[PDB]
Amino acid sequence: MIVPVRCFSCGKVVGDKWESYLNLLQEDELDEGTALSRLGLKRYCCRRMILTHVDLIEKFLRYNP
Amino acid sequence: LAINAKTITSGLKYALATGNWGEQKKAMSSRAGVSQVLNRYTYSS
Amino acid sequence: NEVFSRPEWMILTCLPVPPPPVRPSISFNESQRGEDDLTFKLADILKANISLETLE
Amino acid sequence: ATLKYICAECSSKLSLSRTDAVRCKDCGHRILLKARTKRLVQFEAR
Amino acid sequence: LTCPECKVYPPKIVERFSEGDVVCALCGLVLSDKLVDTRSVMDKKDNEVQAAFAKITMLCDAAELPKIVKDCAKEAYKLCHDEKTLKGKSMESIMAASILIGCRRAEVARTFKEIQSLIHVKTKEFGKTLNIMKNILRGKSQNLTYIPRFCSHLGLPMQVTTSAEYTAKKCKEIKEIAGKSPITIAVVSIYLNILLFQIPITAAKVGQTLQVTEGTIKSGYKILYEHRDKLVDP
Amino acid sequence: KKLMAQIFFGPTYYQRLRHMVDDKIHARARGPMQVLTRQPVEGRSRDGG
Amino acid sequence: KVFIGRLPIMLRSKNCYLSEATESDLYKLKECP
Amino acid sequence: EYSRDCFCEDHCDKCSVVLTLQAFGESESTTNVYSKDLVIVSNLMGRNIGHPIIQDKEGNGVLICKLRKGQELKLTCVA
RNA sequence: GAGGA
Ligand SMILES: [Zn+2]
Ligand SMILES: [Zn+2]
Ligand SMILES: [Zn+2]
Ligand SMILES: [Zn+2]
Repeated sequence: MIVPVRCFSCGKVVGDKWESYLNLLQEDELDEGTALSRLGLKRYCCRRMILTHVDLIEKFLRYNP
Repeated sequence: LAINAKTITSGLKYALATGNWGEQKKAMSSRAGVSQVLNRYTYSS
Repeated sequence: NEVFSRPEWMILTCLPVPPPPVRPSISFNESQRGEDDLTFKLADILKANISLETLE
Repeated sequence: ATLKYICAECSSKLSLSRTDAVRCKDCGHRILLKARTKRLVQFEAR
Repeated sequence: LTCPECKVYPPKIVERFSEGDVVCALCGLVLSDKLVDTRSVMDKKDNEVQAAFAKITMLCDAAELPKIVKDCAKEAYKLCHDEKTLKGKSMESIMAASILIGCRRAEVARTFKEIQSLIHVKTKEFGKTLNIMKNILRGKSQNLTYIPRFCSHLGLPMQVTTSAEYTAKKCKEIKEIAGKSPITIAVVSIYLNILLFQIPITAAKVGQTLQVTEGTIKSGYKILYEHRDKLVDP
Repeated sequence: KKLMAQIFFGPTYYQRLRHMVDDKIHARARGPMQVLTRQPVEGRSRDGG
Repeated sequence: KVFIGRLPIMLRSKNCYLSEATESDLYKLKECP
Repeated sequence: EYSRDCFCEDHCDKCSVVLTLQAFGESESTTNVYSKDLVIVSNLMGRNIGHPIIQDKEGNGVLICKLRKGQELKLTCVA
């Protein structure tokens, strides 16, 4: 659901990069290759963690109660 | 006046709920195996 | 065989009634106890036999 | 407030004795939720 | 079943069903070793009983009644099923009596007229039969439920229905010709609520729907307008 | 130390199937028995043997 | 005119409440789009 | 101190730091809940301990949870 | 129904 913290293997914190990642995509139109590299996710153990996340918690947030 | 709706109602329901395509009196002679329980284990499933 | 199997024994006249343990009574609800299938069959045999005695 | 049940549909509050089992009095619903406890449940961070 | 060792007259024992034993929770001795788990037409005078059963069942179908009401009526019929105090009574009067028995016992509101529309009982022999049957069952051993049925039959919302509920609740304490066959009181409370509202269900439709008097409603409404004082919740 | 052989290495999609073991582990040490045959009951959920 | 029986309805069949509803409603119905 | 060394009944200020968290969806839009919303309660005794690390340039740390409107989250933690 | 293997 929500971003995981701490790339599973690598351990690096990634739970904060999510917002900025989305921002780069929308406002900067950036390409997610370069987007990731901008956030510093060098090794793919973390790049995977971000790039492939799926943010279901959005669709959870739409049930009224 | 005096039409047994319960006939159709219950007949349809029972048949669906068990899947014995036949009659509620038909236990085994009724064809079965239709109407399973919608495996919802994983969206793709 | 003479002692154990004489052909007339191949047709029943008296009938043995297996005791409850062969046909135990499941109490699958707690006020009433669904009787064993055989017991129904026995009730049926007994009913019919009663009826035949009556009709005779 | 302290709570005893929640209407499922109206998502408000409610209280009931062994009386009725239904009727979110406003919506008159028929399904109620059991109004999460207050035991300050403990959790293990792992 | 007692502990030979501990020997307390009310034996504090436990059943360790998972082990299938029974233990003297005091001394620990096991008492019983293997615990059997169990968890998973004319020759019988039930000929008339089953005829009643079948007619009762088809009637229950027609009424769309709950299986609990069906069972209650079947049980009531089985409870009487024969008596001099019954003495015949057409075997349909008793059906209708036991049906109303089942509905009342399972808290289902049913009109004698609805039951008679189900079954030709002439309604007077039905009255006598239900009286005698009630008395028999009393030997053998709460009018609010009617409101929402008619609210539905007229297509009325739930806040309207609860307004009617509170009105009928005050009806008992508002003698000043409160009830005297309070079906009229229920219907006039409904009329009060609709007139409080702006619903085009004017008396004609409600009367022809519920088979009620077009005049007893206004007869009640006469005292109802005076009674209006004790009916404003919000 | 380095390994003498290099390693194939990369991400790959893996799906966790059901039936964790905690639903298979099962052990009976004289528990309850049936009615008909007085043999041990069946099914681990029912403490079977 | 005359009542008879009662038919089960396939979900989102033309006769189902959901058959045409939109997303936001679906959410309000607590029913996953 | 390691908790298994502090004799206090499971925690104290020599072996633990108590954090706490309250969030409420006051807004109409989604209310994010960031690590930075954590607040120390226990006394640090002047030990540079327990401020959630904020490498984020925007200043709010890890994204803990999201809140819609009425959803309220309120808990306390022990470090 | 389920069903793993
Ligand atoms: Zn990593
Ligand atoms: Zn409600
Ligand atoms: Zn003992
Ligand atoms: Zn301590």
